Amino acid sequence: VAQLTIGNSTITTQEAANIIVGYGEWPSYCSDSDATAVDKPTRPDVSVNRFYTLDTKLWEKSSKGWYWKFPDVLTETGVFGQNAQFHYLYRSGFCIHVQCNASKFHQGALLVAVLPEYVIGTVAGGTGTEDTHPPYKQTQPGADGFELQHPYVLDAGIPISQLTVCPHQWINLRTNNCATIIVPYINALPFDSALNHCNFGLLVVPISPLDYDQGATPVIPITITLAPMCSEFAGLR
Amino acid sequence: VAQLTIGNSTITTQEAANIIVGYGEWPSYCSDSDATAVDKPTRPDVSVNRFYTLDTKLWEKSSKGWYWKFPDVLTETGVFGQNAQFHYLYRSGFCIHVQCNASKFHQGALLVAVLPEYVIGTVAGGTGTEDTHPPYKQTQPGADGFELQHPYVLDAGIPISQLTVCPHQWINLRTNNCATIIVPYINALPFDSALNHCNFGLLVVPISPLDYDQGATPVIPITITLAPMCSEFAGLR
Amino acid sequence: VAQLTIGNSTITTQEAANIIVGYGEWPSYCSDSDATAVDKPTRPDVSVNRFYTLDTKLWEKSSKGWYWKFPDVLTETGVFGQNAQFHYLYRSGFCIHVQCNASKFHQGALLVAVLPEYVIGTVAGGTGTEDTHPPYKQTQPGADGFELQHPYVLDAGIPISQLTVCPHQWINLRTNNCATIIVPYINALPFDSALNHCNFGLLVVPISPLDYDQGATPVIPITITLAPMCSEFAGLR
Amino acid sequence: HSTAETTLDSFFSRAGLVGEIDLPLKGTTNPNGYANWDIDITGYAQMRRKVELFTYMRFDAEFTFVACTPTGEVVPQLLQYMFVPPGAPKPDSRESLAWQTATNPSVFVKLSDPPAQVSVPFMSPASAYQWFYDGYPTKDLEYGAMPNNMMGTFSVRTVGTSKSKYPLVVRIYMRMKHVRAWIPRPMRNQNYLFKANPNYAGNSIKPTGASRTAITTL
Amino acid sequence: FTGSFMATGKMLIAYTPPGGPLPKDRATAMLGTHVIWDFGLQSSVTLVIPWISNTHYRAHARDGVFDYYTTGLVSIWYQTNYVVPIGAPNTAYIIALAAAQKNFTMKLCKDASDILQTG
Repeated sequence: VAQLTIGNSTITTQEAANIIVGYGEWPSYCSDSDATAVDKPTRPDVSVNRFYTLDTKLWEKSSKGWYWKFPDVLTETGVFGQNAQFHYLYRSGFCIHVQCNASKFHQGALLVAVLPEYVIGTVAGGTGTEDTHPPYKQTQPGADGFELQHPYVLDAGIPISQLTVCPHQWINLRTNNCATIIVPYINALPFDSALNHCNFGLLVVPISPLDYDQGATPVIPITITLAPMCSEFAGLR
Repeated sequence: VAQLTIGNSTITTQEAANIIVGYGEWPSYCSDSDATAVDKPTRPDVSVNRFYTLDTKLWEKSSKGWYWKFPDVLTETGVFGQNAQFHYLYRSGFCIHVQCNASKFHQGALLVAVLPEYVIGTVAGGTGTEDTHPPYKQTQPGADGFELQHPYVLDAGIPISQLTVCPHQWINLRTNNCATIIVPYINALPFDSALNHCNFGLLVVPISPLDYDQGATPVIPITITLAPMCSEFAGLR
Repeated sequence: VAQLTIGNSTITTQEAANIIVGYGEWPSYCSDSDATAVDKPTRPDVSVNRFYTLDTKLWEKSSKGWYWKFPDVLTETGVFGQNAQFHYLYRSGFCIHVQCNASKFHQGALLVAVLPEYVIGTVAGGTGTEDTHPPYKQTQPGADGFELQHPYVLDAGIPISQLTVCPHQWINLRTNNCATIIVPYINALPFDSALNHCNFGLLVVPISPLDYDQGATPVIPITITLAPMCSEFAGLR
Repeated sequence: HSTAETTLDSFFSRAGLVGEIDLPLKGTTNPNGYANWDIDITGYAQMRRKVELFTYMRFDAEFTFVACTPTGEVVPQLLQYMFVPPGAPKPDSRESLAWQTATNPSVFVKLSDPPAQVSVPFMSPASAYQWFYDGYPTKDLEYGAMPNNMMGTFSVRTVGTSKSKYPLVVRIYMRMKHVRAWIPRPMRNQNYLFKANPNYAGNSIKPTGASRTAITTL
Repeated sequence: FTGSFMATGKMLIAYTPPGGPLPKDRATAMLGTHVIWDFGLQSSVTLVIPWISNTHYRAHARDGVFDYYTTGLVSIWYQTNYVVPIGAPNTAYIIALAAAQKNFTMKLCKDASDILQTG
């Protein structure tokens, strides 16, 4: 055990569990011979790139699962949400860290994976004849996130049973509590909009339900801490 | 003359008559880079591979001929029938030895050949309009074997006059009495079922009828002794 | 922690607790200049020598103790019980492994020792005047074993308080859970009968009774796994 | 500083009394002026428990014969002691031809002559005498029966065609020598009931040793 | 195993090659290719299926289907019971994860699906 720091942010975390570098690539920058070599894109290092610790969600027996969108989650938050908004283009890598705090008397298993272009699909009326498009509160939940309503198909008509095909990591209470994931910038373009397009979405679902005997804390706090890697911006407004 | 031994089995046989190594190949094993390189197929050496001496059949003037199926004949017999049954796959070579015991006053000639995929065809009703399929007692006679009913066409619509095209050997009473044949594993696959598929069938037919003057023993004992070569098995049950 | 394998048997066991090599000798084979140098005794390696995992016995507060006989326990079980029966002579060493699975909230202490020529003595009527000889279900319990009825004298008129004089090992729940013992072939003869003579008997008795507060699992599974070492056989039948 | 006394041989030396033959004149006991004694080393009470400390053993026995009349008197009478090895036939009568079978060692001595004394080897066809056998010989009454532990029989009788003129009493002592033992085991803590098996009294199961009131009082 | 950390016990996992019928009981399955799993020691365990081959052709109804027959079987028995101290749930779940080795292969593209693009 030891604590790492990035500016004014200091998190207490375990030595170095197995990290998952999504798709074997490290969030790097973008060279000079690109599309916009004129408007030299300024890369934040100071405060912009540090440890943000989102409002902890409480695991319950009935919990269905949660998901956040990127970069949406932060475009609201602090000095990073500052850049994302008053800037024309954005490319950024991510270090995501998820941890639970539970006694050796709780049981559960959370799959935690990242899914590019996570496009939500609602119920469509029920009988299948209403072309209802997911709201804005469902498409970009912010930093509070949003709860799945049909985990089995990941609110989008895809088996979750196959989500492992994405950069994932498991959190089995009886073995580990913290899971870490490095995500590179993934998109069909070098740069893009930070407010219109959500390159990906963080998924965390209880595959084995939370359980405990009466008397033990009934809710397990899940704490998501995340940090931007090699983040770049272009065209101030 | 001398006697050879393979474990607890000791047969008294002639020095070394001409042996017939069917198709010029020697019953060998199967290398590691195959279909099942994981389930390392155990190769019996101890008791499994020795001299089995089947219930001697008695040659008569009226005898039509006999045939056994392989590996069927042994899947009933001893510790080899042990492996063949409680195992998933099988490949094995064979040394077959056939001998008669007759006075220099008997006459006859037995063709002894081996025929891969010996598929029995019954009479089909008689007039040719009944699609009757050979029984199980006719398709896999065991260690007692079975008698041909239409030797001329080898109970299958093929001239016997042309059986010599198969690994064969002759047994003319006035010259020899013992015939020997080495058979390699022959099949469209590396391994196969030992109870469902009979890779081949041993054929022994009187081409020149048995004969003798009244007073000489009227039946000539034919003794089939056989031994498994480089036999392998895989997937115990 | 790690898992060892012997053929098709794979047990999950702790790294390498202290093993007890009974009487300081290792189960070895028997040289050529013996009593039967002719009938070269075949030594099983393949399947015959592997991990057998007997029907787990359930520890209780009231449990008196258990015992199995050797080689009796296995002469019923699998391909080893195969050899022991249809063979005239037998000599074999043993690796015995005993493990419990209990929470750090259970308490107990099992002495686990091996005793050569364990001869059972019943009660003898009660008053001491009936010459009743122990049954066959008591003399050779099989793989289910049998329960002591007078642990203190080990159902044989001997203090258990002195059983430690035999190859033993302790299993104190608050320190260890697995005990291991290597046993060499011990008998007044090189070879002997596998069905008539039980060279020894495995003993496992609760010296400190099992205990726990209401609510914790009330029975502690004791799992005996054992493997034959340098086992030999002679004279097939 | 020396530990010679705690050796096996030291422990088992000493010639103990293991047999006593009665050859009365008028009597119900051995009416034919002769007797057959199958060698039992348990004859010395104390013995059984001492040997039953080990599973296997091996040794030679030195036998010494002491004969006199019931009052311990010495008289001019000659005697024949015959040792019938195991497998040899014991005499059914005072005139059985066994008495003359050369293959049955016999020794003669007058009561006046000092004690007779001979050594007998490790008989057993097995590598060692074994006090415990957990099986049967190829619920039963043959359980724990290792027969290959027989040492033989000792047949005693007055010499001569006719009964002796005196009432006689022979005592057999046995010193065990050259002892080797294997696999030690729990000291019998319960009373013995039979010469064959280890059966005990399931009612009268007593605590190995003296008990007390509390575990805090001495 | 996703149960409480305090739980312990053993599970016997046995594989019965194609043809071999599901073992009658634990003991008979104990003689087959098996693995004793103590989730008290290791929370995970991986079993390898030596081989499976969908090669044996079948023309049943009137629709020819290149089927298995190699239905290898995987049985799982409670070697010991589930043991737990007061305070821990008396039930736990397990998750099966499968994949094929690097020696896997496929032949004959055959587009087939129940899900299709609707009108």
